[PDB]
Amino acid sequence: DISTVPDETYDALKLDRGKATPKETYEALVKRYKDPAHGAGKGTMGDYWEPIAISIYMDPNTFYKPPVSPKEVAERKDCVECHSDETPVWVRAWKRSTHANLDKIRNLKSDDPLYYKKGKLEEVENNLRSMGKLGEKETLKEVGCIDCHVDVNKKDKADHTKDIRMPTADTCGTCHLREFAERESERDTMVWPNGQWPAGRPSHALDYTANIETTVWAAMPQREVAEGCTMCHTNQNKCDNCHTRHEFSAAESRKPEACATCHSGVDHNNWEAYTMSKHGKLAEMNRDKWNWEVRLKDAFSKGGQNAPTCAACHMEYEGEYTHNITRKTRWANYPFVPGIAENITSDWSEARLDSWVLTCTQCHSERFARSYLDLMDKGTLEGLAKYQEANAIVHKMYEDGTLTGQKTNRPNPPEPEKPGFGIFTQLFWSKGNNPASLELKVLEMAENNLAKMHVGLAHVNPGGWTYTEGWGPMNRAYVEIQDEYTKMQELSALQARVNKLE
Amino acid sequence: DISTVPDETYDALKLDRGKATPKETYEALVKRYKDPAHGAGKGTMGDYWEPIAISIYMDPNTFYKPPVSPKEVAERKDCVECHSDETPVWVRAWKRSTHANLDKIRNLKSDDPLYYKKGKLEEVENNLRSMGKLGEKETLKEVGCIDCHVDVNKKDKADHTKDIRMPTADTCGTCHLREFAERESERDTMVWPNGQWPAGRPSHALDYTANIETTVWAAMPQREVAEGCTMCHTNQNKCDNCHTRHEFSAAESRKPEACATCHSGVDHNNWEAYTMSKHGKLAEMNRDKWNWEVRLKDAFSKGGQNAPTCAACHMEYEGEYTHNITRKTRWANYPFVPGIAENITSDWSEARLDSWVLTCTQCHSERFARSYLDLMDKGTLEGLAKYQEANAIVHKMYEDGTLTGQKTNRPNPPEPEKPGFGIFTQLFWSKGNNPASLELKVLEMAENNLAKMHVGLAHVNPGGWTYTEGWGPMNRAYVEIQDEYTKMQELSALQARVNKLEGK
Amino acid sequence: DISTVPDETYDALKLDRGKATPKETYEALVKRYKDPAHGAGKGTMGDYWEPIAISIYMDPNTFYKPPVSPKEVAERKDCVECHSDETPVWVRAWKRSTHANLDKIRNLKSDDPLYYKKGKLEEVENNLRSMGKLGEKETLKEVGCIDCHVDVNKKDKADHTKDIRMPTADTCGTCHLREFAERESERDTMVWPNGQWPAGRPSHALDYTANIETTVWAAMPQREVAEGCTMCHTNQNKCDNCHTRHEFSAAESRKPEACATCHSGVDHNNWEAYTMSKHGKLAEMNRDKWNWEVRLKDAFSKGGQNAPTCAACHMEYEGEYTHNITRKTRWANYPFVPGIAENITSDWSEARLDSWVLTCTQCHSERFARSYLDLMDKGTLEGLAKYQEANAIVHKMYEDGTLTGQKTNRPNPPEPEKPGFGIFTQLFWSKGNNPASLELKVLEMAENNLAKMHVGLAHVNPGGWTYTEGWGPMNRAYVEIQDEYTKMQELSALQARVNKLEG
Amino acid sequence: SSLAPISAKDMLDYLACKDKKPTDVVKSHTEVENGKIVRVKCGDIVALVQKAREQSG
Amino acid sequence: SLAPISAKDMLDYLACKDKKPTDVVKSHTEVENGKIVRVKCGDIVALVQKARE
Amino acid sequence: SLAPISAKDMLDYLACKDKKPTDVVKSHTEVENGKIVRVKCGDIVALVQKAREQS
Ligand code: HEC
Ligand code: HEC
Ligand code: HEC
Ligand code: HEC
Ligand code: HEC
Ligand code: HEC
Ligand code: HEC
Ligand code: HEC
Ligand SMILES: [K+]
Repeated sequence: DISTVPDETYDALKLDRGKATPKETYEALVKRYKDPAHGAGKGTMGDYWEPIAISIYMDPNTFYKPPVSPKEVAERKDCVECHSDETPVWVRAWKRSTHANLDKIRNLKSDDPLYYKKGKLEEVENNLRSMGKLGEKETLKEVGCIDCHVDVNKKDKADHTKDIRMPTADTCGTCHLREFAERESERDTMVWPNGQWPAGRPSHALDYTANIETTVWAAMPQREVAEGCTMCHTNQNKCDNCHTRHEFSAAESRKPEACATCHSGVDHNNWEAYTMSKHGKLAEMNRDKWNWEVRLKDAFSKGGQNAPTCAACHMEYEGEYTHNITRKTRWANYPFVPGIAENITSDWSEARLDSWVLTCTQCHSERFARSYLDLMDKGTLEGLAKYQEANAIVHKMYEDGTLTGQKTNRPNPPEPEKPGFGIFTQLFWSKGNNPASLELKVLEMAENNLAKMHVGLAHVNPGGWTYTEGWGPMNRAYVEIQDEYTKMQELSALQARVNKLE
Repeated sequence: DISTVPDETYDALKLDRGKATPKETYEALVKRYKDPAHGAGKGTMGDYWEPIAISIYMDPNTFYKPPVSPKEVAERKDCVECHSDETPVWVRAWKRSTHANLDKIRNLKSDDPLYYKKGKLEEVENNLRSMGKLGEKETLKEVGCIDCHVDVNKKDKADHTKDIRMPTADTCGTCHLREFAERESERDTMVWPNGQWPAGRPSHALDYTANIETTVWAAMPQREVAEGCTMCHTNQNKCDNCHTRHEFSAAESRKPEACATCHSGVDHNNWEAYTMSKHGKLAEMNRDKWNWEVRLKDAFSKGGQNAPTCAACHMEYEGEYTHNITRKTRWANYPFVPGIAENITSDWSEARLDSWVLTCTQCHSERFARSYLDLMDKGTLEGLAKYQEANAIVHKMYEDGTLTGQKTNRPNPPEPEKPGFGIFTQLFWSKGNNPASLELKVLEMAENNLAKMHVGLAHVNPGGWTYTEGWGPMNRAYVEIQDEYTKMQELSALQARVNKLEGK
Repeated sequence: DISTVPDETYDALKLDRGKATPKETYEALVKRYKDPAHGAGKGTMGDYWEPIAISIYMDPNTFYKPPVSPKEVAERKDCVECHSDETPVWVRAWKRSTHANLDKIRNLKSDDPLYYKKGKLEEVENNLRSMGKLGEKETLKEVGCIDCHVDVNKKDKADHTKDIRMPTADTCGTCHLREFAERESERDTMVWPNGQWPAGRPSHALDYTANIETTVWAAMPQREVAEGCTMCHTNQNKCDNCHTRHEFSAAESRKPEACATCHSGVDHNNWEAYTMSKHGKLAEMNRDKWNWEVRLKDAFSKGGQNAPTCAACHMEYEGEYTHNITRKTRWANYPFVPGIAENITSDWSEARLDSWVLTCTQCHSERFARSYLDLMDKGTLEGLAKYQEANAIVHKMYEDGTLTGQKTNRPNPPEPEKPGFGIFTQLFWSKGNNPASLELKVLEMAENNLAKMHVGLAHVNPGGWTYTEGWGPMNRAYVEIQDEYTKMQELSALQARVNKLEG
Repeated sequence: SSLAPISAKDMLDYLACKDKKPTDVVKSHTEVENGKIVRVKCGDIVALVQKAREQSG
Repeated sequence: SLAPISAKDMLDYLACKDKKPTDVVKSHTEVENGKIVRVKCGDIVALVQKARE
Repeated sequence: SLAPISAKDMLDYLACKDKKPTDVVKSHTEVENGKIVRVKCGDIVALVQKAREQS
């Protein structure tokens, strides 16, 4: 039993909450995790793309084989000693990490704010004993190279050409069952009432699957470009994107910067919106005054934190903190997704709003919190309506067949993509007049500018939904859409007059 | 008397600064502050807009009513005890703040770099005695929840459903008379010689008034979008935008990040330009070497500051630091505003330029400072000239009525706005071909890119007035304006040739 | 001998490594440094532009003359005393600096990680003895105001109106011969196999020369705009852009922020790409765990640094660290430059690729480093192919003469610039339909979007070559080029159908 | 099953009519016609939504 | 109300400070026939004076 | 001076830089008829070698 893992997760794994051992729960988790039907492997469109060099580090469970050159047979001590010359900083980073200083964790006295780590260590040891990798009274001495990269608690020899692996999520989940089960519970908690998104999405548990199930990603010839998408979509495969290798610092993963590399840009400017807001600017100003080493539960008390951070807001749910980040999602970044706006009034959304208010009321009053979140919802819908009116114009041109080069120069997208109007593929693939300018513009109006508007609203950045992002750019898009439509009408009217003379 | 407060402020309130008591000064300040004719309330266009839920916090003196629940009567102690569970962090932030630890200010020694605070506490106490809020031998024990949110130095029971307020600028200015009067003096100091801007503007003193007196803000139906503008324009109403609630750290307000949320973006990228400059990059590198808790006048000595910050440059005037940020303004962000460019050579601006040089001489030589401010001035004019040439083209098309949809699809803006060419409304409202793309492009050329060019120039960010902002994007707008103008000329020339084929 | 300086520098200086004195090496450096033929002065287009007020600080050796007032004469002490209230912070920043606390550097212990500075002080003193500025037994007391602004180790009175100078690269080079020589060695090490760029470029050694040798910069009337470019191109002239005045902290120059003011923007978003990457975000998150005072050679060990920084990657070459940043350059930011893409497979680029692998292997494995550098190269090329296809369209239109206003409203660029297609001038100068919108669009597709795509790839920012920068923006330009192209073809087809009815 | 499509303006007008009578008239949050913000009767928008809510389930 | 003067004319006025009426300066903004427009200082001072008066 | 080689030709050459002239690879850049263009390695290597010969 894990106290922070949802009931519907155990139900999905077909496990009893009171009669399930850490070994059985792990085995049920990995069985679903490594199953091609549940998202593992190359995906439905694997016959259209091949791995490049870096892909073995992006999807190790599918593509990774150990290197052939170092024909070596090594032991635990050999890993640290040889790689001190081969990858020095990797050794130095591991040396100062908690994984290598487990005795420090046992020396933690109960008046030290980091004391919870001792309980987590004992929890890790508990899990390993259940599986048979650790003796009942044997203490885990260290988490070294050979543990993650070969096998946990291994003392015998390892073939550098046969036994070396890239540590995936299940590898980390051997010791860290709680966090791995919390992460994998997103498959069961992120279920939309009307199938607005596929079951379990959006989530960190199925981010790679989403990536490889995107048609343009699989279809496009530019593998090196497409692999840029993969680098942001690796949380399914590896656990080192917030707390990185080889220090694996929890304090690091708690800082807003840890989410920035992926949660930024034209279609989700979360880093840009947050940092520019009072919440984020205060976080930048007071990062020295806070204790990041303290966990999220005690962040606002022992940590001294007086402004919210990405992890503090998104990992909190009904008073508890887990690696699950889905249970409060209502808008899911893209407000134009069918069913999302219609769902905003449902009891399902209202209960998730109540959970958000609970988060806000740690600092603000409920009246204040519910006031601004009312503004976030309506402002978002206000942005959506602006796009919907502009989309009605361009979509009417598509149905009439009047878009520039729609019948003269509109080549079909790469297999297995089907040609259509305002499809995602048109953002990463273009040839001739597929897409048209107006088509791309209204696509970017929703995908980029409407998304950023909502992100600005959700993360309290005034300029992020008015002047700079959101309303401002959407105003320009609407105007330019309307301008081109009127221009293409009076040109059609002129062309008809020329036809009236022939 | 308050030494930092200008003479023109007392002249507007009809007060003799020599004999005028703190109570009289405060009363005359608030008298103007809460007066609709001077900017308070909903403004001239109030009948066209209604508050939303968050407006009760954005403009409390007009919209705030205490919550109906809980139906409870509370005392000073009760405020802290209950909200310790209800809004736990707000009590926690207040606890570790100065307002809750006034004894720590009395115990300040003469060798301590923060000793000036004890004199500020004594000045605050003297203000409250004059107003009758404090006894003559009574000392201010704390600044707690009941003080700001109900009444200063309250000793009796308070009703949560009737007596609770959102602390406005006059609420803070009850004790902090100096800073409140320093801020209100912007109404009197910021006066343009030829009426370039409304009197007292631009300023933090009238930022909400300016917001609600903007036609599109009152006219537009997207209230939640409109309130995003309001959130950047609340300095008039509340004093927690630089030094935030509930810690109210003065050190925090001195940091460049405190100004960033508002002074950033497409029409004034001050944060972007400053951070990317050497000044701002140094500030990010040296922030742990500086003492932020030290006051601004000792910042470069006792603090150890060697790179300038937003607060240090803009609050400084003639060697002294003051909540008035208006006294050195010459360009006022938007270089296209009529009169501004023509006023840059006046004695009024030249005197204010002397004041800026003074600010710069804290580090640079006068020669160096006058060399770069000459660049800022001429460069800003060079960007303005590029806009004016492009605007001539688009304006000609408006006069000729040849803009796309000008005669076929140009619906009127929402009331009480009136149709025009390249008006601010067209940035927050659009329907049909109002505005047209060319009309919007030239509007943004001035409003966004010319504005950012000056900011880049004013805040020493080379890429911010050349490649990335300013000259680059303006070049593009000029290029695209000229390109469309030619296209439409030869399209109407072709249209005329088709008309000749219909004469036959 | 300075072992960090390459052989070809001494060869170009016509000097023997082991025989040349510090005085001889300096003077030969300055001889090339101050020579108009080698890049100094106003350049080839000097008769087209005049200095502005700030130009005396941007290029002192050409433009600087001391101020007429104050008419004052002063000793070493009087420099500090008067400027203590005249320029208060400059004095304080100098007082905090190492240049004012030389005795503290002498008292440094051998086990201290900052001990190398004592060796550098004696290194400086050895240079000054050779040049006859310091006695054989005499030690340097301080590096003060009179030293850099008048003359090194002056012991008498100075005239504020005639003797005051702005400290250029040769001023700093008098003492810091190593770093001056290392920086000037870029002239000799940055030689492209097929002349892709001019010899010794791109580099900090010739950044001002490159600036003034750009036609628009000299040709455009907007001098104040033009000097904005100058402010990012002053490393040749002055040494205070990474380690600023008047603290002159080497620890400051090691911080990524020191490169940002120049290495950022639409045509090279290095700062944006690096900081948004894992490398750069970790540098933001862990900047207090790292000892920045530690030299770049020890940063990854004694400093505690676990993520790479601008300086660490670009100043490292084959296990060394020098003020030369040119010896691993293969793409040089702009991937569209003729010969660059074709050279990426040569032995020359492959050797520089191996040098890059060395830099990455300090942390990552060779298999990983080569895997990503391969992605970088192919991705950059995939970006170049996208641009090239778009350019083939717009270039065709120019040659056909069909661009908007090409034969109607295309005024000539200012002298001495010649008219052309998609020339750099059209980014900083425009009049009439010169350039046309399509022309400028494809110009910016190469200059801005393609360059930013490479930078994002080179600096490991996933969104910086996909959605936000590079591919995303290039997709839009391509679409808009193709859309306008078809529109103008349809317009031309309608043009011909009207002309038929008129015949 | 799947939700019936409702435009954002109709979603805004519906939310604007929360805690209000069917005869109460509210301003649109998005629509402007003839130089004025379009007024919406709360009864009509609640009927418009209730019709769509029944056009799927 | 201050009389309207264009930015280019403001630059030309600045370029003619402490200069003779017969002196000729370059424009800061204008290019004609592939050359920076030269401006006689007597013309720009007269244009500014007639606006202020 | 090196003879001009297009970016797409550099990719196709790099994709073939290991294998046989009779082998077929996918393009990194080209899409025709709703499919990625298939490139014969003999065609691309000969195109590069006849360009390097012009030097
Ligand atoms: C793969 C599924 C993952 C494993 C296994 C672990 N992580 Fe994370 N992580 C993140 C945050 C914001 C925290 C702090 C949580 C809190 O304070 O309550 C953590 C913490 C951990 C810990 C505990 C370390 C400690 O001693 O406090 C473990 C054992 C752990 N994580 C393992 C952030 C993220 C994240 C970004 C969203 C991802 C994708 C993961 N963590 C993934 C895994
Ligand atoms: C000792 C001999 C020195 C040195 C090395 C410097 N000063 Fe001075 N200085 C003084 C004043 C009033 C100025 C400002 C002049 C102006 O802005 O017009 C300066 C300027 C400088 C500079 C910068 C020059 C420039 O071109 O910007 C420099 C590098 C400098 N000083 C160095 C005043 C005085 C004195 C009057 C009492 C004395 C004595 C000094 N300074 C001494 C020195
Ligand atoms: C068993 C041998 C482990 C494996 C495999 C991994 N980790 Fe671990 N880790 C382990 C223990 C016993 C502890 C101490 C208890 C605790 O939770 O702190 C840790 C520590 C961490 C931390 C916290 C470090 C800190 O900030 O002080 C993190 C963030 C962490 N571990 C993450 C992590 C990841 C991502 C792993 C997969 C590659 C991983 N660990 C493997 C034991 C073991
Ligand atoms: C518990 C019994 C309380 C005591 C004693 C006091 N307050 Fe309170 N307060 C309480 C609750 C549960 C709430 C939330 C109401 C909501 O719907 O959000 C509040 C709210 C406030 C607020 C903010 C009101 C708003 O408009 O958002 C303030 C400023 C406030 N309370 C202050 C305050 C003061 C000064 C008190 C002492 C006299 C006090 N509260 C007592 C619960 C309780
Ligand atoms: C009277 C009871 C007060 C009211 C109402 C407000 N403040 Fe205050 N504050 C008061 C005193 C006696 C002091 C200590 C003296 C000093 O000025 O330092 C303060 C402190 C502050 C500070 C400085 C805190 C620090 O950085 O150490 C700030 C920035 C401040 N006060 C601002 C402020 C604001 C915004 C208020 C309105 C909500 C406000 N104060 C109310 C007395 C009183
Ligand atoms: C770039 C793209 C891309 C390149 C082409 C591919 C294939 C993806 C795939 C997706 C999918 C699918 C979604 C929607 C979620 C789902 O389940 O179907 C999209 C989301 C996404 C997010 C979440 C945004 C939110 O909800 O706030 C984030 C953080 C993304 C970021 C990466 C990114 C890093 C900068 C890059 C590159 C891409 N994505 Fe994505 N992704 N993604 N993405
Ligand atoms: C967005 C807009 C907006 C939304 C619609 C409204 C109504 C305003 C109002 C104004 C006014 C008026 C001005 C000009 C000043 C005046 O008194 O007449 C404008 C100024 C402004 C600045 C000052 C720029 C300078 O001079 O340096 C700042 C910092 C503002 C920023 C906010 C902003 C936060 C990002 C948002 C949203 C808006 N404004 Fe404003 N405002 N504003 N503004
Ligand atoms: C803006 C421009 C500019 C203004 C009109 C001028 C004249 C220059 C000159 C150059 C040239 C030329 C180059 C190419 C290099 C060479 O020798 O011929 C260009 C490069 C350049 C870089 C290097 C980019 C890289 O990674 O290779 C950098 C850092 C800049 C920086 C400044 C700048 C940053 C905000 C501004 C202003 C300009 N440049 Fe430049 N320069 N430059 N530049
Ligand atoms: K810090």
